[PDB]
Amino acid sequence: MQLSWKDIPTVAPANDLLDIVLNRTQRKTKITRIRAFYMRKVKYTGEGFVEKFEDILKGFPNINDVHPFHRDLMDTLYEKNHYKISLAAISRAKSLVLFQCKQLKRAALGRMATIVKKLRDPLAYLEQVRQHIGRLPSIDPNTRTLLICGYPNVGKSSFLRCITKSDVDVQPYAFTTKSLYVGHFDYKYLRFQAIDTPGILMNNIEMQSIYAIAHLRSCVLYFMDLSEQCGFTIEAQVKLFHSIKPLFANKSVMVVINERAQLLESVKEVPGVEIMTSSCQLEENVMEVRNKACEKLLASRTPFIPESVKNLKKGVFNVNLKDKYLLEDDEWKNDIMPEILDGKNVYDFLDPEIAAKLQALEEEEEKLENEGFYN
Amino acid sequence: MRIYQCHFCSSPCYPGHGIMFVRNDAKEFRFCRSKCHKAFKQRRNPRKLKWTKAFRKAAGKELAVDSTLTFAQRRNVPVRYNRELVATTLKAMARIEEIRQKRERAFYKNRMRGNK
Amino acid sequence: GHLGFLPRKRAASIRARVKAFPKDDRSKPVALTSFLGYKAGMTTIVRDLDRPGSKFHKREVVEAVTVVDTPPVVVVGVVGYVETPRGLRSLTTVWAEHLSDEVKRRFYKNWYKSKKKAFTKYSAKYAQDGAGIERELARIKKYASVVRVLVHTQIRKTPLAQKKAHLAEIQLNGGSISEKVDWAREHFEKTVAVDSVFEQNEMIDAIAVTKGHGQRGYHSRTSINHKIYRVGKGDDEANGATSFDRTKKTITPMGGFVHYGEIKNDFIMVKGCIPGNRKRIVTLRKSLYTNTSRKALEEVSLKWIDTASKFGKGRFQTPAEKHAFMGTLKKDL
Amino acid sequence: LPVGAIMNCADNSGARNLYIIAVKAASLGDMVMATVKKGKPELRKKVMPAIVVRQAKSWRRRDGVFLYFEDNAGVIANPKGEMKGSAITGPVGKECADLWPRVASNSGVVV
Amino acid sequence: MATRTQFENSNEIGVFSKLTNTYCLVAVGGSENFYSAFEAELGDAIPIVHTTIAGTRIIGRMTAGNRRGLLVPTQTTDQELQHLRNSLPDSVKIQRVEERLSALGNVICCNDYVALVHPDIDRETEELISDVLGVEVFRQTISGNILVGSYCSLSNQGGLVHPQTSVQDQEELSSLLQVPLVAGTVNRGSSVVGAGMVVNDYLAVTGLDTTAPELSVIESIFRLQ
RNA sequence: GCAGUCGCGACAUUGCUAUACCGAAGCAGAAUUCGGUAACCCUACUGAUGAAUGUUACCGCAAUAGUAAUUGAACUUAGUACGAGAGGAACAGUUCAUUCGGAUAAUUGGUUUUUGCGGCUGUCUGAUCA
Ligand SMILES: [Zn+2]
Repeated sequence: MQLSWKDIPTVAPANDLLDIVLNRTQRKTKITRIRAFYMRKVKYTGEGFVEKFEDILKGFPNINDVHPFHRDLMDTLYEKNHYKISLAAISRAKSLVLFQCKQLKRAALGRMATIVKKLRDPLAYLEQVRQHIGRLPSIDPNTRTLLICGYPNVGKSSFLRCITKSDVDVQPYAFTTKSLYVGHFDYKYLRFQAIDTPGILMNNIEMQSIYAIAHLRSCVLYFMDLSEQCGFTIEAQVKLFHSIKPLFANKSVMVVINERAQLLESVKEVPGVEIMTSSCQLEENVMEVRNKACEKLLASRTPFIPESVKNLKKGVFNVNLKDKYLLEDDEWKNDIMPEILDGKNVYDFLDPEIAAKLQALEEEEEKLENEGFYN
Repeated sequence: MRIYQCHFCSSPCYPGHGIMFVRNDAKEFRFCRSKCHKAFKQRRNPRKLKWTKAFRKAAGKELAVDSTLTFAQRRNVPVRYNRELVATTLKAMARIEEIRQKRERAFYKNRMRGNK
Repeated sequence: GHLGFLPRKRAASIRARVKAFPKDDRSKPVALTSFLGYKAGMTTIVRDLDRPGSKFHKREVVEAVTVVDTPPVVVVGVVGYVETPRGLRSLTTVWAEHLSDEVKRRFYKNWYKSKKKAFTKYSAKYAQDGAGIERELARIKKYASVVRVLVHTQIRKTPLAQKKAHLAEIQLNGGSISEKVDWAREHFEKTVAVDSVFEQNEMIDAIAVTKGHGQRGYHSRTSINHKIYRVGKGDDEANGATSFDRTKKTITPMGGFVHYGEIKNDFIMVKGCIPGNRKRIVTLRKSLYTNTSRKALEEVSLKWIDTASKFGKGRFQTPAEKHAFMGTLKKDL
Repeated sequence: LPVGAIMNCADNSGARNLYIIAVKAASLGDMVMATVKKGKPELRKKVMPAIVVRQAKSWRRRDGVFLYFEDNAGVIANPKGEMKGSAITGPVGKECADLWPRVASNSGVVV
Repeated sequence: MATRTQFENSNEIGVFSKLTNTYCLVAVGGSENFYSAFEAELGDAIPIVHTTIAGTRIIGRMTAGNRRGLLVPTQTTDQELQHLRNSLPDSVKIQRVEERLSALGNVICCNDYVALVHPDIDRETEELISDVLGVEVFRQTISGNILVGSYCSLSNQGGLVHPQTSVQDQEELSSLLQVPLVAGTVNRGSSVVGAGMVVNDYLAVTGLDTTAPELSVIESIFRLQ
């Protein structure tokens, strides 16, 4: 399924849904006649609830079936057990459904209303989760994914904003983003998607990025700083990198860096990592790193032309082709051609230099009389 | 606009009259009237039918080939729209038509051997 | 059917009458609001389609048109209508005094026995120094500013057996009703031709009485948004000619129209099939509202007009074609 | 063609006859949904869209001519006009040719 | 060099237009962008005749001619022939052809020196094409394809053919034509390259839906740069 | 429904048992949802005659009664705003298609008592046209 959901049915509060159903059933209207009318009224009520519950179930994706990464992300954003309990409650609500006839109809209507009201908490949770799940990032694991990771935003968000047009916050405060930010682009006629990490130092924000990196095939770029930026110490950054190495080294790792030289170069112990020194504001090394990252994923009777062409540099109203079609002179450009004469097409008896043909008449006219046809 | 010669009769037919038949062979089976169309469908071959120019010319009832008819060629190329050509065609077409009309009676008289 | 066209009672008269007139402006010059004619059959036309943005733009199209004989229409009087809290009232009517035998026959139901004394004493008021007509005209000038002119057709010119003329009221769109009445004074007893009012490609509406089918049919009906294709006149040589075919032939087909005479006089060719059968009198109003649609604003260039015989199935277009194709015949030799 | 009728086909695909199940009456260039019985499993027993290329009934083209074709034939294609057949036998009407460029492109003879 | 255009939100450039080294032909339409693109790409270089053939919008599939001559189909009316003669200069010959299979645009694919013709073509028509256009007669069916005029597009610098063309057939045809040939899709997988695009010695026109790999392949084969 | 929490005990409370036009919803676009304007019988039916307006006729007005047009498709504006991408508006003017209504037979056509033509047949004339 496409990783962008907007058809998920909206979840209204329990009271609002009950009122809507009651109004709809009220609008869509002897002993046997009374009983039949009351039974029809009772029947028409639960159909709406069943249809709405089925639509909600269909719209809401299954957490444990779509993908392991999607399951992990859904669990991190919202309690997975709570979501499953809400789905189970929705299923249970869907599956549960003169004077005596009126009392029975009231009993059925009130039972449905009470079920809906008790469903308010699961409905409230469903609405809240729907209001955030729909516009979730359109991550495609099967595509060519490049991940940007590291400590909080040092300015590396600018690199992603430049490689892909997807605008991303680049404010340098403690934690820029709180979710995955993805941006598509093209390289060598091949589609690529760059995903940014809000920051790795647990917290759900960092856990989401860690799970995405672990469960999604990608080529990863870890960011560090040699200058005063990023706040955190180079030693702390190196320790975090080493601690994360066991489950992250195999992800096509590159290093971008915005006794100091020895400490920074000591990170070269990892075999497959290539380190590049650049900055968030320069252009030369930024473009070099962009090209290197783009290449890393893949690494892991002669013709006749008129001379005038080379010199060239660049329905409410009808348009006339006069002055567009060519003739010997502009004065007689009008199409006064009759094209029909005495029931015979002009072209059927129109030829050039027909004056010579006209000469034959001088003898053909005499042939009318002197040939013996009539006289 | 174009006036088409009837396949069954060779007479002129104007747009908006009759019905044309388009066979799988993609040929213009145009006819002046439903009578001619149905005759063609029934295969009342015009060359064997008395009342068609196709039979008349072949059998000599009317002039078969003449200068007045040879000039009616289906030209493969157009002309550059010269007024002198239009004037000459206007001058010549009426005289050619009159000559052909007279030669029709001439051929009738020639065929009339025995009573002429 | 639609309730608007009910009840299904027979039309009051064969000569349908216009029930509404175009809005008038007090600044534009004098101009007639409507004309009349007789439907002299129908024909087929082929013309180019220069309409832009059309699926068949710049291509050729074929359609059916109705021909209406519209001989010169001669004025006989003018009437003033005063507005009141009870509608319009005919305040005064003044006639040209030159009433023809046709209008006399129209007024007399059994003319063949009538003494033909109509309009004899009234002629005295005009056949002298008068000034009564001048007084009436001044009365009209001071009074109501809406004026209608009575006219009748030259039925004798039209090839019809009725022989009786018909009276019709036409409004004038000229401002300063003093000018309207002054123009009527100079045009009294005069005949107006077709080309005076209408123009080519103009959008109009028509009113007539439909053919009866046995009650079935025989009701007054109006068809709106009809485009005028041609306005031919008897003095105009080759009324049936066009720019392309330019054949020197009249719109009258081989053998003339079926159930109608061979029209050789003024006529109008318009889009569509105006209601009414052959020999039926129809009226043409000039677009009570000035529609600015591209359909109305577009012009038409006639390519060719069908002239083959209508009775039966046309074999040729003009008499010259049949004998030319035949060559010779026992009927000739 | 009347609704629900059985007609022939003119495409060079693995289908020879069509049986209308829905219409989107019928005429030249009209699109219908139909199944195939005379043919091969590639198209037989499955519903597919078809476009009529011949009418067999007289009609007045806007160009000013009354014409009619010989036999009623169609061509199988998707709703967007992606005709499977690389070629079409027999003539194809101008109305359908202008409406479906692919049909005109793959048509051996037009009008 | 390669320009992307559309007609009525369609990529059937080869159906709605035709191009040659000395002139271009386009169909009737209300969209001014279609004419503007051709004017910008060619402008004063060559005339752009805005006209129909036989009153159809498939002028692209109806026309069949080169810079040397134009062999219009049978359906071309006398008025259309006269208009084409007026629009085109006397340097380009124009002639009508009487054919039972007169869909010339699809039947015949030709360039300034060679004319690929569907074997269904008649000997008289092939000889007329060779004489008027001064091109060789190439009775060929590219990898079994029937409509060469629709499934191929030949320029003097290179040729484009449908993707299913066999390597051996491509090599043989390229050797015969003395110019390179490449098999590739157009308009995002459209196999009818002739109907989907047109090309000449210096200009290539494709649909707005052409993918980047298809555009790159087209540019590489035609070597416009 | 029963029970309970709050001298009779008001709302809360817990246990089981079609389209079009508006404001909004986290309305990026499209699409979607919510609340409103709400879509052999009486009277008969209809066509039509009709004692009397000083006579007939023409031109007319209108009190009153009926009323209608509806749905869909393409261009422009658009592959533009919008949008990580997939996808994708609308207004302004044009060009078309279906249902319904009012009219026509210029062409075509289902259909003939041109009660028209020529051949044939039934039958039958001085035998043979018929
Ligand atoms: Zn005939």
